[PDB]
Parts: sequence; C-alpha cells; structure tokens
Amino acid sequence: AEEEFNIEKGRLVQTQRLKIMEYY
Amino acid sequence: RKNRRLKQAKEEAQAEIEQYRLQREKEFKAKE
Repeated sequence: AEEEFNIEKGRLVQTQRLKIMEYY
Repeated sequence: RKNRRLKQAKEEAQAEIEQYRLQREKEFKAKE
C-alpha cells in the first residue's frame, strides 16, 4: 500500500524532473 | 488501499510535475 505509491512518486518524479531539466 | 494509492498518486504526481515545470520555466523568461 505505502510502498506502491512511494516508489510510484519516486519513479515518475525522477523521470520527469530529468526531462524538464534537460529541456530548460 | 492498493488502487486508491496508485491512481490517486498518479494525479498527485500530475499536479507535482506541472507545478515544477512552470516554476522552472518562469525564471527562464526572467533572464531572457
């Protein structure tokens, strides 16, 4: 329950922060 | 609380991502 959304946030946050950083 | 957490944190991260995207793309305009 907790771990699921935990690593969910982790994965998506990382894989989108990388993209926005590269773009900007 | 499997499904609850997964497809509520999905749109949670939707909001988070748009938040950080705009907060990153504004000082761009500032220095531009």
